[PDB]
Amino acid sequence: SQPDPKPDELHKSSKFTGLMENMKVLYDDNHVSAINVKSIDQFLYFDLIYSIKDTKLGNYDNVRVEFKNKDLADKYKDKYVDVFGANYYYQCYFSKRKTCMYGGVTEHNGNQLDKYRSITVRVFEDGKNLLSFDVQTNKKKVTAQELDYLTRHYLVKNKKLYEFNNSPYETGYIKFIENENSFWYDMMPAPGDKFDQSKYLMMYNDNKMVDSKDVKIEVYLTTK
Amino acid sequence: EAAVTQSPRNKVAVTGEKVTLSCKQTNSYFNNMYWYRQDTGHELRLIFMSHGIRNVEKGDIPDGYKASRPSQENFSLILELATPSQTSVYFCASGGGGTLYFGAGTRLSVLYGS
Ligand SMILES: [Cl-]
Ligand SMILES: [Cl-]
Ligand SMILES: [Cl-]
Ligand SMILES: [Zn+2]
Ligand SMILES: [Zn+2]
Repeated sequence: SQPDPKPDELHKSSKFTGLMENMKVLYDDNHVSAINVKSIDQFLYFDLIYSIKDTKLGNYDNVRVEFKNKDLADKYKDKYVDVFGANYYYQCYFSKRKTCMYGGVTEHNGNQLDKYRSITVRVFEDGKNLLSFDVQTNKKKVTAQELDYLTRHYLVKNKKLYEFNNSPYETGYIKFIENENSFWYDMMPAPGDKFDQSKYLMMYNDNKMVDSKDVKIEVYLTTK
Repeated sequence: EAAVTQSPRNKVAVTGEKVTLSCKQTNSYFNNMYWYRQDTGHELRLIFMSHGIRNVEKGDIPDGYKASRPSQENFSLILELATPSQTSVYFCASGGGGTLYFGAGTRLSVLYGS
């Protein structure tokens, strides 16, 4: 289990002077999504390269999925898997049209549910749970990344979580509770002049999974 | 040969109107694109840049503008609530490890309301 964030631990959006669009866009309508596919190349020893066409916009024919370590790369190489990720293009390199992501991989066989499951998200604004809603998945074991993405996607459309210039919210974190054990991610960008998509998204490289049946999601936002 | 097509070439709008200028690469797949505006027969001033897809970078003169790079070929400039003061000629450019390719320019006139 992970300790809840100490006061000044959380990133303050007022201390970020770049364009929030560069965070917003990671959680827009688009994302990497593939069903039942096998790695077809590898660049470095901790990544795998999948052949996935961006049918929608033509932005990529292949996808580099990057992991925290060799073991995760080894584990899923040769496996038939489902991919779901928030992807980046700017400082994305690997040896056509390309994109890059971290983690976001689950075994295909035996992970498919017959019906979609609902997971409740409770959104606290300055400590008041004034909005709740459900995200949905059809995977038994789902990555935190996918759930995070689905959650922020909604919140962008419906609460302007991220805008072009900045955000109405000063701080924000997303908490994943699974029984007793729990963890969280900082939803705001590191402080400074520019936002580093690659670095931010790297947090997903642990490929952390949760159980769709018994996970709950809490999101804590504070205003300025 | 690599080129850049802005759209439209000439536009008139009312104060308060949402205006969108388009810029599309043809025969290229370049990472860098640029939106400038030119003041009155003088220097180009950079509003926004983009180092690639899903990247926008502030320029010298970004206030009151937004921009958007949803794919390599396309870099759009967004005026959310147009101001007369944004009356100008605007120039798009793409760029590629050596050269720059410029659009023909968009003359935008933003008039006052009733
Ligand atoms: Cl930035
Ligand atoms: Cl200057
Ligand atoms: Cl400068
Ligand atoms: Zn000057
Ligand atoms: Zn730059």
